[PDB]
Amino acid sequence: DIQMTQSPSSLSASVGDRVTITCQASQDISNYLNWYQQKPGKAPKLLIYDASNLETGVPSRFSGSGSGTDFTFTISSLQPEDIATYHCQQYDNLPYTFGQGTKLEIKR
Amino acid sequence: DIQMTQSPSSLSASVGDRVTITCQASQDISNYLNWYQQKPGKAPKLLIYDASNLETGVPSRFSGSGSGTDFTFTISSLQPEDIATYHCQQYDNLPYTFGQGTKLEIKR
Repeated sequence: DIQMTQSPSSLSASVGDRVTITCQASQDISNYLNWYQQKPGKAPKLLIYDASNLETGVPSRFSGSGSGTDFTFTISSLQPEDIATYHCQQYDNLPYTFGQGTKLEIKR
Repeated sequence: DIQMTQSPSSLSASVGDRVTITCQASQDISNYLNWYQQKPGKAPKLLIYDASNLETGVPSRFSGSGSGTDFTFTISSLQPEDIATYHCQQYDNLPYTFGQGTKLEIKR
């Protein structure tokens, strides 16, 4: 299993701010990274399935970049509905694990 | 971490055959289970996000049952394109892991 570290593990941003989440992989997973949003009453659903590649239905306000070990997830247009916990997960080697989870808040 | 044990570790079924994959969680995760299809060169694609709940874009040929520890994933109409590795993931407790990974193969 490969460890994923999210820093910051929590972040508060105002509506319209660009969220910054970095995740580091313990082992080189290349660009094979998924990003998940987990909110209460929903399942953790991925926004991105390949570093930067958005899943169908997922708004373009979510974006990620990185290849190898450093990964950065950004929400360009943060909305109230984006209040959920974000997770980075690797898909290079099983078991796939999540990098804790970043608890996102909207500050005013 | 909750461990997701899958048996068979590889399963071969004919075209149109109803595949049955059993996954066992180490701890009762209730019906909170996702199913992914991972094939070489592609990212793990989700079929089911809540044990029996199929995701949008996913055909009704996939389905799952179970709650707690025992989970059964079934493909009612197996297609040649479904040749990949299937694995269950839990979302009741972190870290989220993935099941071993069962090979779906088509036998004749």
